[PDB]
Amino acid sequence: MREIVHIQAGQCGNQIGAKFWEVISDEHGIDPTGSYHGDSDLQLERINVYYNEATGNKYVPRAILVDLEPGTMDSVRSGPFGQIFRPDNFVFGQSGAGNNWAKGHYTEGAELVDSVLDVVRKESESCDCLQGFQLTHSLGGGTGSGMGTLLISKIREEYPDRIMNTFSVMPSPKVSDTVVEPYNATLSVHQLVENTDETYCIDNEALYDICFRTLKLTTPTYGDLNHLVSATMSGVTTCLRFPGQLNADLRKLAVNMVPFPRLHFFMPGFAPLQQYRALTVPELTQQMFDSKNMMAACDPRHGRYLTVAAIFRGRMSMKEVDEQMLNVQNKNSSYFVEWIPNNVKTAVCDIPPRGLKMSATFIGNSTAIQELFKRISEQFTAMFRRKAFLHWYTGEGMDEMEFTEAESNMNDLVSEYQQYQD
Amino acid sequence: MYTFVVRDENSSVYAEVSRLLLATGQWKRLRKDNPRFNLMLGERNRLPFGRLGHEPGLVQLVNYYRGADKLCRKASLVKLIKTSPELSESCTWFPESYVIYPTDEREVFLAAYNRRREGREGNVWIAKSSAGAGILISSEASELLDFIDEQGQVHVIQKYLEKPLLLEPGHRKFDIRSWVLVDHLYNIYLYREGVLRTSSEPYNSANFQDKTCHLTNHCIQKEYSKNYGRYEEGNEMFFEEFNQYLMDALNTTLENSILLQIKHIIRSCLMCIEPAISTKHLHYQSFQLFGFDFMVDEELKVWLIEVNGAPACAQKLYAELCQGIVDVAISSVFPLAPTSIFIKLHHHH
Amino acid sequence: MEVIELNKCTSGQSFEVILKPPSDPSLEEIQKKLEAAEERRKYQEAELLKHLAE
Amino acid sequence: MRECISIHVGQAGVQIGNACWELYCLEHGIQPDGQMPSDKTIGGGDDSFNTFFSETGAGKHVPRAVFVDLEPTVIDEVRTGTYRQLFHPEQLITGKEDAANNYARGHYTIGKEIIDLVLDRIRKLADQCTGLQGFLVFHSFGGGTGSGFTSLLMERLSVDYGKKSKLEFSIYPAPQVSTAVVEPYNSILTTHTTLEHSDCAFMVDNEAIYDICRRNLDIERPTYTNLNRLISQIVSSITASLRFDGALNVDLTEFQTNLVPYPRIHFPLATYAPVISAEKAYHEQLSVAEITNACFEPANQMVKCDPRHGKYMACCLLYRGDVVPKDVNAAIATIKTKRSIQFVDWCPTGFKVGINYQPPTVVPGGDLAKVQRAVCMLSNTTAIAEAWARLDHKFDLMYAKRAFVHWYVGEGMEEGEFSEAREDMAALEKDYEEVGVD
Ligand SMILES: Nc1nc2c(ncn2[C@@H]2O[C@H](COP(=O)(O)OP(=O)(O)OP(=O)(O)O)[C@@H](O)[C@H]2O)c(=O)[nH]1
Ligand SMILES: Nc1ncnc2c1ncn2[C@@H]1O[C@H](COP(=O)(O)OP(=O)(O)CP(=O)(O)O)[C@@H](O)[C@H]1O
Ligand SMILES: Nc1nc2c(ncn2[C@@H]2O[C@H](COP(=O)(O)OP(=O)(O)O)[C@@H](O)[C@H]2O)c(=O)[nH]1
Ligand SMILES: CC(=O)N1CCN(c2ccc(Cl)cc2)CC1
Ligand SMILES: CC(=O)N1CCN(c2ccc(Cl)cc2)CC1
Ligand SMILES: [Ca+2]
Ligand SMILES: [Ca+2]
Ligand SMILES: [Ca+2]
Ligand SMILES: [Mg+2]
Ligand SMILES: [Mg+2]
Ligand SMILES: [Mg+2]
Repeated sequence: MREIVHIQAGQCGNQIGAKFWEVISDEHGIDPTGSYHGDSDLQLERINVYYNEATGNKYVPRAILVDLEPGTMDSVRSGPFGQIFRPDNFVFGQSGAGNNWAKGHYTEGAELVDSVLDVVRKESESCDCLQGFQLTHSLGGGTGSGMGTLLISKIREEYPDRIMNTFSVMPSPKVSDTVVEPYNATLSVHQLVENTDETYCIDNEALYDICFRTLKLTTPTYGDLNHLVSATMSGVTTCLRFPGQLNADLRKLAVNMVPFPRLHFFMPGFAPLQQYRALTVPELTQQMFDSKNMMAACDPRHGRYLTVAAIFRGRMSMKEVDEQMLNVQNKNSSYFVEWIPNNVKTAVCDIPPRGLKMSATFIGNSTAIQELFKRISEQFTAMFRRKAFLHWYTGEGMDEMEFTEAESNMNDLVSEYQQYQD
Repeated sequence: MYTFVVRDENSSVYAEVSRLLLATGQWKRLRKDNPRFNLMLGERNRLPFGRLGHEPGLVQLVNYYRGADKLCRKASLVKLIKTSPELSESCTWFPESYVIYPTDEREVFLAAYNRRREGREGNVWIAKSSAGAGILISSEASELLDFIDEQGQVHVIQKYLEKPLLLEPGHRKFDIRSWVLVDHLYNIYLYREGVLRTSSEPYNSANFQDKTCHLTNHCIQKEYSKNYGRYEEGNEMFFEEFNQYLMDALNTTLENSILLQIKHIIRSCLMCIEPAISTKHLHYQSFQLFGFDFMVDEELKVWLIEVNGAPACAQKLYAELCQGIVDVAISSVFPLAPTSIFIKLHHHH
Repeated sequence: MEVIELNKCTSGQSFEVILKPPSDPSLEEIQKKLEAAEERRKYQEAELLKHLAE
Repeated sequence: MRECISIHVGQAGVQIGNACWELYCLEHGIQPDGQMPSDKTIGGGDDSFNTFFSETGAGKHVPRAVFVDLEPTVIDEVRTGTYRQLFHPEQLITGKEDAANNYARGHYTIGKEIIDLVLDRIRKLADQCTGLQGFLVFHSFGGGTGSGFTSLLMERLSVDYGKKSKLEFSIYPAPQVSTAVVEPYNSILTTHTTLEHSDCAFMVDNEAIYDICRRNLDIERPTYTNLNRLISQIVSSITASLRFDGALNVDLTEFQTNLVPYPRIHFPLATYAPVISAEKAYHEQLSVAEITNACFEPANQMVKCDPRHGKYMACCLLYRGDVVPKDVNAAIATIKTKRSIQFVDWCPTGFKVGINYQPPTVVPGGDLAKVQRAVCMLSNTTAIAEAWARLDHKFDLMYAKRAFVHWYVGEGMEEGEFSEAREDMAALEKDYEEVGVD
């Protein structure tokens, strides 16, 4: 009974979080009212990982919805699976965070964080053996970024020896809401370097290009981008939610994915992305490793993989899977570090996602992720050198010194990635 | 797309093999430490065979047979010929030899030595070791043993061929180099092209002090000999010319008079150690190129001198021989997307 | 080629063939190790809590 | 009669233990409910099989075994499995979260808090033994529990049972059936601290078992069940002498005497034959000479390596089935004239042979065919040092960059224990070379 406590904060965090629970609820046979109606016992074997069991055979997600404004969470409660969430697990304010990291982290968020922890404490206390936490949020806004990282810090203070994972949406000028996003993202990245064990980096630019170029969506919407995020989040958690020869909790997974404590930022991928055609194993493996299928907006051919994990879902030839995986590495070994033996691992799951005969999810710890932090650091410095828009932050009590430190911290992170790429 | 690594930057042979593999556009070279490889061009010494054949899904091949040193070490070869039932009894093609440390065959050597001295027979021996460029030819036993104690490594004393076949004109010694390729299936391929490394000095059996006319090494002839390149370019005569010579001088052919014995000697040595080095049922595959060095006496009898495990090739033959390596040794295991240059010495496995 | 010490019973037999003749830390010390590692875990955690307190 | 207590640590040890005790029951005619019709002494006796089974007054034959795992999912397969009725609940010990493939976590963090409980349960089994021989300890090298907790247990067993032999069955890490990258660390850490505490250890390389299952059993992608059923046959062959009437390897002390001249070099190479697929139409029953010759083929070894380039220090032939001494010697002489068998000059060039007439037993509906005769060779070769070299090299690759080291330090382990354990493995590699190479 290795329970996980899920937290979703801010607009982005709650919209992606909502689609995630919608997706896996479907996979586990849970209807919008919380009643099970599947046809396989595999759907319930690990159901307690993400769902609490209530009276009358009800399954209630172990999820906490956090936001500094009511808007988005009112949408969740009225959405498809809105009724499935625990009424007491909606924790929200009225002021909002104004896309301001300082407001979410120091002023508005600080006033709300204690009641969020009360709910976290409540969920953890009813866990047979808490596996860890997962947070969905963006880094470019105010609540998910500033208050989200504050939450992580206070969770780590109270649960120092539990795994803390995040699905973190990285900003991009292409799909930008405000010009202060580089400020908010840089301030958050430093928090994550210290206080998360694994962070799946989701780049809205990569999601956009996949919708425009690969998926052929003329005008992508946040809904479209979130469909890819939901699908990815379901893939990475497949080994946690269904039985298989994997059998590994968050800590065991983190141990084999993270060789150095600060380099724990993953590039996820999914495949597939003329829609009823059967996709062969070669097509899954080639696409999954293709850059046009990854959501980090980074070219893996610019860095090297420290560790790579792949989850294949569906009834397929596991012999043919190994043949294709062992073909991609042995045909591109120049992009894998040679000093971590056997750093490419594969796992199969028989239950395919909804409406797909088979799929593959990709999780890469690549040094190419430094390009994502370089882009952010460049946008940050361009503004910070002129102190542009800083008054929104110094008006909340922050000093310029804290920005200088965050700038240095992320530049160190880039330097740390660069030395392992050589 | 096949991958290979290079771990001996001093191999002239596999420098060209590596140059040819890259030319096919279907072979990719990796850093020498990358374990994910199909073919290893390994180092001459301490090659880590124990780490081969453990990468999932990778068919791994190496250019050395683990255990072939038994054949390519002076003292090891002598011991193999004497302790192998396939050889010792009828090994009429290896000069009488004895392992001598500075177990040890000191007393046994002297017994055969006193026999020759007492029987008026030619009692000239040559002492040598694997640590040589350090050779000594002498007819007195005292000098041969005192020369080994001054050193500090194992030496072998074998009978010096006092009646070598001398080419004319010139009245000069020589030796024959034969290149043999053994693939993963243990087929024994003899390169159709050999080389005679000739001495440009007239053979003088009354002065074993000046070793220029006795040692036919390409380096000694190009260094201490004053007639280097007079008769043949680089003191190297190839089979076409040598065969024609045997027809004009002795009314015989290179095939009948010599090559039959060479083929028999190559098969005897390689078949003998096959059970101990074969990779047929192993988790990795081996092949290797060998340099067999022969002497020919005035009776047209062939003598095995030594076997080189890391041989070089004749400048004129690098192109053809190296292509043959890739053809039968590498591409046979890793195919790409004639009239073979080799001679298959068939045998029972 | 000699067989020696042939032992026979209803469930089997055994023997020996010769082809050729020839030619701790105490309980206390284990406690110290375990508690030393525990102490280093306590110290590292105290440094984290100190960091979070700052 | 002298009792043997089996200890199964971690997932690999537990599941292999599960497969062995299933096989033992089928070999001794013990039903899943614990009853044994052929046992005429009810609730008592000092028969050979009583070395591994005790008996209740109600006629139940209870394995002298303890199962230990830091997380319960694997042992619950035993609590509810076919043979759930064989074990008392106290024999199955499970924590709530595992060592996360972290030796430091299994040895220090979690081991410290569960060791005394495990000793207490083991003590309760020892108190039923009138003459305890020692322990058989099953575990993996790569697991955080199998590596970390085992080495702690071995240290404490040397304290509490100084005069008792300890034998290991260790699962050597293979990438083809593993999703972990830190197993080289755990392997070297556990071998270092366990070395002076284990009298004899049989390493099984998953790479070898995997290939034997693909090659001989035509299993495209073997599972752990396929691997464990095969491994249990070899284990059964090794422990048969302790459970059946006989004169060879009748107590654990005899394993060291016949297989380990030098204490640190206590890792015999195991070879088994034949492994025949059950789905086969009908195989030709192999002869004594043939299955004996198979013992010198690298493809039938539990650890892939080339014994032709090592030296033998000892050699045991264990036959089960229709085998008579006449056929064994005939096959032996034939093999000495064809194979490369170099013994160390300070050890007789001989073979201790044991024959058990009962042919190999196979789990009904399993992958292994019923054969009329099988053999397991236990030979102490320097060739097995290849496995240490391979594993030590992988350790070096990662340790040069300190990759993953922080996970061990975070659990209270000092970085110095890495290099201390590595230098011990370097000395172990040197020992093999001083015995093997000239
Ligand atoms: N042959 C065999 N190997 C196994 C089996 N189970 C696990 N392994 C191997 O053991 C290694 C993993 O260690 P585990 O035994 O699973 O881990 P553990 O001992 O339970 O320790 P934890 O980290 O706490 O889970 C890998 O190399 C697996 O291939 C098994 O049933 N049979
Ligand atoms: N018993 C013998 N009788 C006659 N000549 C001999 C001999 N032993 C060695 N030689 C001479 O020595 C030369 C080869 O020496 P040897 O091969 O033993 O040293 P080496 O191994 O350093 C040279 P390489 O390995 O390149 O052939 C031959 O040209 C031959 O003339
Ligand atoms: N992929 C995705 N990105 C979003 C979504 N909503 C907002 N974002 C991104 O998140 C950032 C805005 O942060 P937001 O979550 O709205 O701020 P918050 O409510 O204060 O936490 C911008 O970079 C947006 O591009 C969403 O639903 N999906
Ligand atoms: C939750 C988490 O940490 N992860 C990353 C590692 N994962 C993984 C998948 C397949 C294999 Cl073979 C190994 C590891 C699953 C998801
Ligand atoms: C009264 C009763 O039920 N019993 C039988 C089982 N017991 C037991 C304890 C520890 C171990 Cl390791 C094995 C068995 C305790 C006594
Ligand atoms: Ca307020
Ligand atoms: Ca009884
Ligand atoms: Ca001891
Ligand atoms: Mg917003
Ligand atoms: Mg030489
Ligand atoms: Mg486990």
